[PDB]
Amino acid sequence: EGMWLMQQLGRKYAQMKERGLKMKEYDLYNPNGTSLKDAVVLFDGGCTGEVVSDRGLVLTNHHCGYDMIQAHSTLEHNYLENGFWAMREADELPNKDISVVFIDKIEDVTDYVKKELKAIKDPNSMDYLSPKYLQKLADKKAGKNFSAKNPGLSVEIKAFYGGNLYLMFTKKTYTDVRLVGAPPSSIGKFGADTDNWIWPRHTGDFSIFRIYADKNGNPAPYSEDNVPLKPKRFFNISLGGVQENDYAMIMGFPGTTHRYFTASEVDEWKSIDNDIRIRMRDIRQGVMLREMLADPQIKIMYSAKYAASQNAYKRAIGANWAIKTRGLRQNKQAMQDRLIAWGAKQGTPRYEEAVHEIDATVAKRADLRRRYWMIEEGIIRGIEFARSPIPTEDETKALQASARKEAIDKIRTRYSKFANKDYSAEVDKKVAVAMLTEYLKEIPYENLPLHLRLVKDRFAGDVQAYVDDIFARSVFGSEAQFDAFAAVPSVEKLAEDPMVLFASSVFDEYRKLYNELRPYDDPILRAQRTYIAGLLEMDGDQDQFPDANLTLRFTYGQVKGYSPRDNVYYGHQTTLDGVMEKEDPDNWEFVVDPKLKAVYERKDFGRYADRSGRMPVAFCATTHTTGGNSGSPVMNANGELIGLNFDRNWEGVGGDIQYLADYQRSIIVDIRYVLLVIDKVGGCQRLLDEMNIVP
Amino acid sequence: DEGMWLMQQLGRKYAQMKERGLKMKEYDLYNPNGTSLKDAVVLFDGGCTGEVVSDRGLVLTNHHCGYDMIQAHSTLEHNYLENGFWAMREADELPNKDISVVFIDKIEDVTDYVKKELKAIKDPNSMDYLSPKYLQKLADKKAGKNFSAKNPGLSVEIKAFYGGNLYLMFTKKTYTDVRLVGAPPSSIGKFGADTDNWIWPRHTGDFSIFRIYADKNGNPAPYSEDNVPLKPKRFFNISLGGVQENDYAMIMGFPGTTHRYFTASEVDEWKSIDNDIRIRMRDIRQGVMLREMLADPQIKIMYSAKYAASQNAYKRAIGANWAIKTRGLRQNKQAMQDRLIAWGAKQGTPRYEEAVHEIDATVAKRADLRRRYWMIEEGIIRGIEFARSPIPTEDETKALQDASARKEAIDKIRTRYSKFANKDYSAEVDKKVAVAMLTEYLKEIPYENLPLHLRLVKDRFAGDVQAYVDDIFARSVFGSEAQFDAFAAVPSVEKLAEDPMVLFASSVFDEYRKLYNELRPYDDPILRAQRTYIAGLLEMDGDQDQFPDANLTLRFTYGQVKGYSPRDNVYYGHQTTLDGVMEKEDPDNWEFVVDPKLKAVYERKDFGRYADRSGRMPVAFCATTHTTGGNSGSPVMNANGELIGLNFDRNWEGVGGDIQYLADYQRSIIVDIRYVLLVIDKVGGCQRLLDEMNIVP
Ligand SMILES: Cc1nc[nH]c1CN1CCc2ccccc2C1
Ligand SMILES: Cc1nc[nH]c1CN1CCc2ccccc2C1
Ligand SMILES: [Cl-]
Ligand SMILES: [Cl-]
Ligand SMILES: [Cl-]
Repeated sequence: EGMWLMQQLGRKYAQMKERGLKMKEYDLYNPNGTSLKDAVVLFDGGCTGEVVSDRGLVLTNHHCGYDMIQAHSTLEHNYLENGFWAMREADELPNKDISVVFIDKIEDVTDYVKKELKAIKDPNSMDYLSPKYLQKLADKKAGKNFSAKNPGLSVEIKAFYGGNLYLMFTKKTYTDVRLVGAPPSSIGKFGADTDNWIWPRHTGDFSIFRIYADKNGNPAPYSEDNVPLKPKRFFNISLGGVQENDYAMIMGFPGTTHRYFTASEVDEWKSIDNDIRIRMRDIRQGVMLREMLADPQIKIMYSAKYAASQNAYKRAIGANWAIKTRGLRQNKQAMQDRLIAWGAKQGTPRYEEAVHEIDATVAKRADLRRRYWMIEEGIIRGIEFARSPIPTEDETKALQASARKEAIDKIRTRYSKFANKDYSAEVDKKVAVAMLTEYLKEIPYENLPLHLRLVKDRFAGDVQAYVDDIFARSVFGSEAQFDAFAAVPSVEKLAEDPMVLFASSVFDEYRKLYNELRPYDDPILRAQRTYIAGLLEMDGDQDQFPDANLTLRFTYGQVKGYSPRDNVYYGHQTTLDGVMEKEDPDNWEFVVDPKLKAVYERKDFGRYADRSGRMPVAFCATTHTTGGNSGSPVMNANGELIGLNFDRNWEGVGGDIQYLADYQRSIIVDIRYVLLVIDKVGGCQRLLDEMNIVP
Repeated sequence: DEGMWLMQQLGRKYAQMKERGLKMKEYDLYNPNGTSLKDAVVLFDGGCTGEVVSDRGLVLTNHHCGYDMIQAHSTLEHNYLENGFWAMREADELPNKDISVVFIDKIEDVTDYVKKELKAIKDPNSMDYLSPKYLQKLADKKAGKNFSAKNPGLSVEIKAFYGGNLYLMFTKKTYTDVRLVGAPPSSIGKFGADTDNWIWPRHTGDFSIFRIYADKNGNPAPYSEDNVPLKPKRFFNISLGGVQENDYAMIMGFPGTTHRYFTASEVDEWKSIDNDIRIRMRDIRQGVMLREMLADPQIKIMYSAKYAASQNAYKRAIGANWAIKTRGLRQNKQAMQDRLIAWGAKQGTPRYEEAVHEIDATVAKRADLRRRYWMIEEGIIRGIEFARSPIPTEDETKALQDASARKEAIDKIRTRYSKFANKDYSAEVDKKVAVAMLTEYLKEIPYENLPLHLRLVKDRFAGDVQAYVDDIFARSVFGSEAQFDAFAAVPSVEKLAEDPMVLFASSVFDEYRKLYNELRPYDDPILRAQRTYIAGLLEMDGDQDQFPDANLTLRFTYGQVKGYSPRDNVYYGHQTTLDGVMEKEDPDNWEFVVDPKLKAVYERKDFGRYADRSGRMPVAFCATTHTTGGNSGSPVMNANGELIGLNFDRNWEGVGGDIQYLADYQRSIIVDIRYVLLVIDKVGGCQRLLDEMNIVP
């Protein structure tokens, strides 16, 4: 059910031990010693990773290492499609702008922060949540020259439970993290977009890196003189596998949750955020799909844009399914009613007053928030020519010195970025006509961005004519129209350009809405501090976890499948046989690697197959995870590595507001499948040899 | 494998059935010399199966079986198709024109009689042994002079089984006054609609209720207001005990066709020609139709039924090809024929191997012709609507070329033109479909094999299919209403003889018939070799574990209530519930709308004695019985012979079951009788139907 603070391990230990945990408490998390927590890293600022050897070998997801694999790929050595397997440490590829963060120490600094906050004076100050203010307190507690006296170490204070608890983290950051291994994309991203958020899952979502450091194991930027880090702790790999009901636990960095949403915030999330994103993306994707299906060249140009739009579209459908079917609104309503009844009995009205302030703030901002989501989904991300070039103040104050050519060169660079090899003006006009037709039906004339008033005023409500006129008369409507402008440029031409005016007025409205909506965040945040304080005072902090905030957490549960719908059961484990069932040679998403297909046919599974001779691929668990948990180590009752978390099923996206015991599952790549791929596909025996594999 | 057994085979199967759970006495299920459960089974409306469930001739069958009757009685004032129908008294039950119910009164093995008559052979290659005309002459000879007049209501029929190695004579009793009694709303009767066709899990209450009427003595009689409900020889008791995983279940019914004795070469032909062509051509046709329906709401209305009709056999072919690819169907037929060949070689009889060789050689010989036939049938005959545009008859052309019968010829041509270009026909949609279909057809069929008019694509239009199709509509008398009316005002035979649409329609139908004529001779050598092939299989492995192919005759099948795993890590259980209907509810999708009375029954848990032990309301179950088309509406029985459900479908994974039964995938999809009784009771409120049934606790 929860995403627990490391401090909460003491209070959860007896429940974990009854559920199957076998390791000693301090072997998992020791606040003043070495523990398993010391083998967990925040990988590249978003993902989780884990150290799996005494030479700093790190495992994370393939989608986590995707950018590094792509940056080292060329036409001659396409690592993204073929996989990468460094046969010696010297062949491991350095990565620019990478980092791994270890959580060296964690301390409760609540009383210290609350004492410092007493000097504020202004009761409505937001300093209690300010990263700048909390950094000043972190620095004061750690000392003037902390990072100079403790190289590689840094401090950070974060707020938890809406400002009712504060923790100081002592972090050790390494920036020389080299690419060691990766399966082909056919394995690393087998399901590709079709199987995103899907269980059963057959994706070998892993990649391998290595942390390098100076001669003393201290952090150091990339240098050819750097040596592999010898860490104080690494995970042992288990080859014992998993069974239904086995205890499983994860450590990682879940990003965000909204477990303390009021019922009014759940209604707002459904009726505004989700319904608008669903409606607008369905229109956009429908036009894009029609055009991609009709022209093979349009499919090539728009495939990535279509897939990117689909990600949050699918998430919103999953979230709305939970709101409709799992009683999310009703459960938040019962939580707040129970606090209100308890507050009335204790004679303290501040809790009911805080819930009232959140409801009133939500109700007040409804029209503005609807307008913001409509323009953001409908135009800002919906229409490509909304991001067409807008001449800067220095560019207009250059066209009207011979630096007219410099301004034109900068405008041309932005025009070529907008109208690139993947941009179709015809596809964009079709998308804009459908998107604007919906936007104009939903937003009244008086709330429209200034240029969109021309649809009714100048074009007699003809959206197609308004869009045609933008491209026909704009200097960014075609290459020939831009070149005619670039030969005889004038500020008068740019100031009256229909595309520039559209882009300017839609971005003006988008910013004006953002500015009007920003003040509504603070009364909700302040009321949440009081709301969560009451929930904690009423029921305690030993069943009510703090919202995720990109900090180290543990979660535990069992390896267990679930029933998605009447008469259908999805088991706890997928197999290599399931990859072969999904093979479609003429569908790029479901192509199967020839070496992997050969391994399956010859049953060359070695020590990685289960007791029945079947090769495991992935498993699912009742652990509570979210975005940020990608690459998290999944542990046995003994703390041994049994897999890597890589996804969550769509039925569990609602889990960020309310954990769903009968539907929500973490989707995990089995460590036996990771080793089978390293061994039989990569042939990288040295990686297997440096790991500590337990029978 | 697990089969469709002849009623005669019950004796030799009984011990296996009893070990599997059967509790009833053999002769209570089927007795050739007296009343048995077989007497409560009917062939409903010439295709479906039905069952008698009361001493007043009440009959249950599927909703899709009674669909046409429910539709024929529906008006804007009383829409029975949409709202359901529930006659509150026998006098309110609606008669149906052109309906029938057939009872299988007697079944007799007449193999020796037919084989003796066949010895009067004037030609060894004679196909009389399979001729319905010849076999009817033998049935009439055995039954007697004027049997029909001496026994009003009874008729006799002889059918061939096992490719002509076994013959049975059926004495049938036919009733034609069968009245509509009850039907749930279409939202229950066809809940999944086309989306859930061939799908398990299934949540459809696929049932309808009729009543057999007869004269005062229970003898068949056409509709008359003086007709009285039939008191039957036997009826099914209804069980409210339900089903559990692994329970014994059995069915009786009329499976239509199977191909259990296909050679491996016939399996390859079915996959590589029949299925691959139907899949490829229908995917092209459906793709164009879908794009046009999605772009225009009026095109969606006009083409929805045509699109759904094309999808039925398309989905079946995909399901059939999945079994051929994954279940080793070709290999299993190959092993069957190799085993017979080895046994034939040891017996000193080469005729079995010679028969398999004749089938393979015939299949190989007809390959190019069969490919051309399926290409034109799927690609043009079915694929392009203007292929069925009007073609002036010989007498119509004669009438146009010095009498007042010219207006008569134009009125008949106009009637056919208005039927082709009806309210659901779009010439623009048809031109788009034709351009895609012809492009594929022209790529597959070389110039020398093309229908005559299609040679104009290369010869006159420089390979431009779009221009050839545009020219057909621009210049044809049937290209638009205005073009037809201009023809009808000044009609000439010269205009019709050069019409590009008439020439297209004529030449594609000419090629279709020429191909059919050249392919027909190949059927008989295969049929004759199959008689020898199946005779050998029967002599080798016995008439014990291999059943005769389905041929629309009464058969029984048995198995267990059991789910299955469709793919890695996925399990479908044996039973669906009312909770599954509620999960699928979509008010703005006509296929998944939920009846308000049914939704209220679910919310109030007003399930009475119909819910299972855990308080859940069952809807449907699946079983390992071996069924096919023709088994719609079949009674599903308990170990005690009590009615536990009605068969209504089969999962797509089991369509390969017509060639080879698939124990781990194939399942009969059955509506639970508890859900039928719940709908009659809580949705229809038709208590008199419950009261006339014999319900066992
Ligand atoms: C609940 C629902 N409504 C329309 N479609 C569906 C099923 N969706 C639900 C949302 C989703 C997201 C990612 C991947 C698959 C799916 C399946
Ligand atoms: C095996 C297969 N090949 C393409 N699609 C599929 C999946 N199934 C699943 C859906 C379905 C329903 C009825 C008939 C056939 C099928 C096809
Ligand atoms: Cl370390
Ligand atoms: Cl012989
Ligand atoms: Cl099987």
